[PDB]
Amino acid sequence: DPVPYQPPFLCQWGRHQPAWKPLM
Amino acid sequence: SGAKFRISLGLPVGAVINCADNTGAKNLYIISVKGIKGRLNRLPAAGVGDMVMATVKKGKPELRKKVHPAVVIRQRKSYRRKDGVFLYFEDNAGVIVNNKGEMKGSAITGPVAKECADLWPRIASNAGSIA
Amino acid sequence: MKVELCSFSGYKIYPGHGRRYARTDGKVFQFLNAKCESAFLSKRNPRQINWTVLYRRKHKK
Amino acid sequence: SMLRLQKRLASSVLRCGKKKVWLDPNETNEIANANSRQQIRKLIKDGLIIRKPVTVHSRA
Amino acid sequence: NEVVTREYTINIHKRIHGVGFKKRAPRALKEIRKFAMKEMGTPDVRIDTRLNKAVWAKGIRNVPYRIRVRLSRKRNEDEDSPNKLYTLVTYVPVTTFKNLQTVNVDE
Amino acid sequence: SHRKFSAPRHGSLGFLPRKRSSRHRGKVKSFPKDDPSKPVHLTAFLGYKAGMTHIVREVDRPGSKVNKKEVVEAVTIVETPPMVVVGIVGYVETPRGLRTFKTVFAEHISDECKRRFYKNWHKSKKKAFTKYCKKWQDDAGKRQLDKDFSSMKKYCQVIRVLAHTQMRLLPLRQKKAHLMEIQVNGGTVAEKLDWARERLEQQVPVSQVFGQDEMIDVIGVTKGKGYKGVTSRWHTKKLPRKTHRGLRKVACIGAWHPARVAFSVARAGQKGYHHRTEINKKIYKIGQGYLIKDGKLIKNNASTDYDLSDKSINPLGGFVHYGEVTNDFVMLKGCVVGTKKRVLTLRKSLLVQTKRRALEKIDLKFIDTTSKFGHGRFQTVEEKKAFMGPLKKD
RNA sequence: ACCCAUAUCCGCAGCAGGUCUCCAAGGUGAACAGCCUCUGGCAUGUUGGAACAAUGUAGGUAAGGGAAGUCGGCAAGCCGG
RNA sequence: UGCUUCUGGGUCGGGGUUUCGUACGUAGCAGAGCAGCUGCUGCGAUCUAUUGAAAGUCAGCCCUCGACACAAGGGUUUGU
Ligand SMILES: [Mg+2]
Ligand SMILES: [Mg+2]
Ligand SMILES: [Mg+2]
Ligand SMILES: [Mg+2]
Ligand SMILES: [Mg+2]
Ligand SMILES: [Mg+2]
Ligand SMILES: [Mg+2]
Ligand SMILES: [Mg+2]
Ligand SMILES: [Mg+2]
Ligand SMILES: [Mg+2]
Ligand SMILES: [Mg+2]
Ligand SMILES: [Mg+2]
Ligand SMILES: [Mg+2]
Repeated sequence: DPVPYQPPFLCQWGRHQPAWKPLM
Repeated sequence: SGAKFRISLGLPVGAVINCADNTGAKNLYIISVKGIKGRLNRLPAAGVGDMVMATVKKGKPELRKKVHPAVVIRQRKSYRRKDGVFLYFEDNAGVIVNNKGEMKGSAITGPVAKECADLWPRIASNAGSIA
Repeated sequence: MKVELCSFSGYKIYPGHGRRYARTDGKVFQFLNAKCESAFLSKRNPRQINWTVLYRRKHKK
Repeated sequence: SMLRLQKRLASSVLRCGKKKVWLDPNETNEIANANSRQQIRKLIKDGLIIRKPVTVHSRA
Repeated sequence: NEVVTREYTINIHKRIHGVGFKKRAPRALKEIRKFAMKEMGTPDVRIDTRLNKAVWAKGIRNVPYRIRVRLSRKRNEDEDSPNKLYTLVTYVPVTTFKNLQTVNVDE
Repeated sequence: SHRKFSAPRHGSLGFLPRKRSSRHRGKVKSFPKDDPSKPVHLTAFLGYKAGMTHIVREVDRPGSKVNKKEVVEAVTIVETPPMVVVGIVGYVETPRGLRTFKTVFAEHISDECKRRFYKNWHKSKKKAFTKYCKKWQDDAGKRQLDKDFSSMKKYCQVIRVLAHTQMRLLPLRQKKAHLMEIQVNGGTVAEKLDWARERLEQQVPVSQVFGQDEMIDVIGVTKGKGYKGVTSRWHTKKLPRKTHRGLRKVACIGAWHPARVAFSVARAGQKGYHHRTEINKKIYKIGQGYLIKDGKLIKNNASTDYDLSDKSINPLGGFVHYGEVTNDFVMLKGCVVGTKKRVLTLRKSLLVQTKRRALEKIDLKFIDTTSKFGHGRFQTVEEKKAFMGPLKKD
């Protein structure tokens, strides 16, 4: 049937997350 | 001669004990207990017959806003006597007593426990009822 | 050894047991257990509660 | 074997729910081959299936 | 010797002590089945709907403490099994459990 | 960086193998040292912890406030049946280690001692010691045993005796008796082995070993508590409420650059069921057991010189989770390690004990025999009946 | 014809999400608030069996002190008709 | 840890202890009172006696030698 598509990009580790942020 | 045995302690830094004499003070905020070494995150606590540092929170303005030395007489926490009785009181009570041992007030309301009366002789002399 | 009676109940308190309670006015009471302690602190009449000794002395059982 | 068809049809004939439809546990094969409202009315007249009474709700 | 009908009083409390509220009465049924398998060595134990109602009379949480059970070992009817005999478990209505022995009744 | 506010460490490095002990009976690691001036005597014993009660006694210590007062203290009842001697063992002294030389069992060995050599007594054919007991009624076997004892006169240095408990008089469920080596410290090796051969196949009571007001050591296994967390075991400080990944845990294990966790880091594991050896326990009384003469039995074990009652140390309704004590018993100050029905090793004191608190003579006044199963308020059955009166059931 | 929604729609699906409306008992109660029951419906929501270890999540209770903890009365608790 | 010396575990019951606090029924010229009949009969919360009564009590409490059946079994393995 439907071929499950490529897993949608979940914009995580970027800049809006304050979980992981290096040295600024 | 006869030293003081250990008793249960239930008045840490923060307790307001009522002042059981005729000076004029109503409350006594315990600020620190005299004679405790200390350890990380342990509140110094005072039981029956303990020399403590207090401050008159409310009462006469001559007594407020200054540090007094005090002796804790009565506590509500049940403490074990040596003969095997758990004698506990109604309220938490102390008196203002200087660094040498002499009292500031004349009379003492309420009963004074014998664990405090054997240690402090001048408090036991002014006390009418004992324990 | 002084076997003192209970204030609320009237039972024979032995020196190994009991919890003694002294008020601000005096009149030092002895209590056998926390049942009698809670009954006295909630101020119940010993002559009305059935299992006490004062109820038996009142109603002649 | 399979009596949900007969229970639904008996509820539709008796004009109530299928909770109150009491089917006969002894005569299972006699009910299982009815498969029609005309046979289920014959089962009503025979008394094999019985309308359950209403569970009481007291006002006293 | 084989066909034996006899009475017992089960104390459900000493077997049901420990379990939680939603798992008291089915566990009570399970220990009654284990009791029947314990006295009578038959794996085929068929307990009665009257005793089902007698256990589930109050609720799933409050289970009665003592109960009265007629335990009967019976020879097997048709639809034969490797289990040679079975055990029928029946409720007996008794008002008070004061001085109730395990009476071995006769047929 | 360093720690800001320095703190003492939670736990001890001396006890860090906190694993479940392999042995269940308390093994003596070190017996007291012998000296030829002292006569021969047993230096250890194996009791069973029965229960706990009060005590009332006079305190005789000069200078204290508690002088001549009636204190109460926690005491342990340890039921101590007399043990049966069923063998001896000699020990030669090697530079590698104190090595056992030759073990000589007894002729008549009771079935309670026969239980120990089998794991499953029901399937076993009870055929132990059958070819060994034939050496005591033949001419050559007695000569071989005399050669064995004559070699043990010469070459053995330490002679321990084998004694097993008497489980039949005990109210426990098990029947498998515990065996134990007890080192005899006394005179020379020949006199020691002769006294052990004289005490072979004999009862050993408790008064021959211990006495009144003697400081003893208690060896025993801790009450088991299972797999517990680090807050429950090492008693560390709890993390506050706002922690996401748990609060009854250890927050930081160690530093970065040590790439391993050290052995001293408090972790979660086994709490309870640990072999321990507590020192300096004081015996208040070695009580006599039940004995029958002139028809009626004599049971006034809790009777002191000041009580003058007929009551026993068995409380009302028996001890909690142990049963009734019928054998002779001992009564120790404080609390001892182990739960109810736990085997418990008594030992004489290693340290030369000369202290003012240790050399106090105890005179008992009152022994509380109330029902420990609940809040008891009566001492004995006749006092309870005299207080209650005639009941409905009576 | 049927589904009209914790299985018939849309969310990759028998997805704790979303979707426009009608019918509207008895007691307790101011109430269409919360709880139980009557008509109707259901098997506890992609499973169970055996023990109740540590960490947890959701609930609770603590003698004496009553914010001394913490960046901060955060959370919980007190008052409640 | 236990699993046939007419001996042992277990089930039930009985005592021992202990928790709560006086059970259903019956009686009462006890009961604030109310109603009907010429003192009696009904409603009535609560109180007293029967009644330190009733209920629970090892699942991880203590003795039973009082009734009961069970318990000398089944399978896998190992040698100088
Ligand atoms: Mg700090
Ligand atoms: Mg430092
Ligand atoms: Mg967070
Ligand atoms: Mg207890
Ligand atoms: Mg349609
Ligand atoms: Mg679903
Ligand atoms: Mg569920
Ligand atoms: Mg399900
Ligand atoms: Mg609190
Ligand atoms: Mg409080
Ligand atoms: Mg602060
Ligand atoms: Mg701070
Ligand atoms: Mg808030």
